[PDB]
Amino acid sequence: DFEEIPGEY
Amino acid sequence: ADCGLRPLFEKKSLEDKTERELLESYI
Amino acid sequence: IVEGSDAEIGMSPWQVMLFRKSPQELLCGASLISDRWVLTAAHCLLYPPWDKNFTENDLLVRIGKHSRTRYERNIEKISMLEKIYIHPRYNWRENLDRDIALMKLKKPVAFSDYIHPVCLPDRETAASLLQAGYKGRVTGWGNLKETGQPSVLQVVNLPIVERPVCKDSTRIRITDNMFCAGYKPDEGKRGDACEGDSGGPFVMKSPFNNRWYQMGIVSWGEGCDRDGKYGFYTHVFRLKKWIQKVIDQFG
Ligand SMILES: CCCNC(=O)[C@@H]1CCCN1C(=O)[C@H](N)C(c1ccccc1)c1ccccc1
Ligand code: NA
Repeated sequence: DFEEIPGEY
Repeated sequence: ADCGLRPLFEKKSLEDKTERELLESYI
Repeated sequence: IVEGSDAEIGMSPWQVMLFRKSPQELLCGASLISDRWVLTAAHCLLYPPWDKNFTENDLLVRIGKHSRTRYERNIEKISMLEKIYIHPRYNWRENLDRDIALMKLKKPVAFSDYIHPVCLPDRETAASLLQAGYKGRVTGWGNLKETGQPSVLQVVNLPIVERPVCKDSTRIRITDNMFCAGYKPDEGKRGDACEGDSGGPFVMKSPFNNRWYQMGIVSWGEGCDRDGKYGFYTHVFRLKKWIQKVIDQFG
């Protein structure tokens, strides 16, 4: 259920 | 250094809702 | 955390989430001890009985968080791992003795209202505060119950337990590198760490200098919040020589 984190990471 | 001092509490002299319970236990 | 409460904003600014890249999931808690070093439990990174052996590239650290699952834009900072250091005498075979690990970050994290390091105890700090009946505070995003998940960081205050009582509650061999905390059945109050809280800090606020010290790391338990059982914590001060050695060598 985790919201996606920026691709930069 | 400034370790262990919270910007939103110690640094402003605000207490969180339960830290007093800790202090009261330090008898 | 079982039988805790929602943390206030900025209440635990040293709290760190260890996040697995794929699958995207909570791995463990951890704590910020400087702008480039994070402390956690060794068993969060290495535990052969469960086929756990993470490398640097498998994980991210997320600092300044409150919500468990949300990406907290403009608040949290996500950092990459440069190197992991597990205590060389970590005993994963038997009892989780020396359950401690350091993680060096690729770049320093900038401190903010939500991100700030906790202090590590010295001998005097340890002697004065690590006493039966004295309460500390444990935080994490782990299960709310043994057998679900919180929306936000959870907190609970728990008293340190007399060593004979800890030993009599368990069949595990206890060492001097461990202490236990929690309420007794007769005390009425409850609370414990649970799955996913591992590696998180047990902190105390010194009444001498009013600073928060990390006295313990969430290490092990038998169930969660079971009557007659206690949570066990890595004794941070007992392992500070190793901590300092690693930071002195590699910082
Ligand atoms: C919130 C704490 C979570 N931390 C964990 O889940 C750890 C990880 C490894 C298992 N673990 C336990 O806490 C066990 N549950 C513990 C146990 C197992 C059986 C009977 C009594 C204690 C144990 C203690 C020492 C060595 C092995 C296992
Ligand atoms: Na208990």
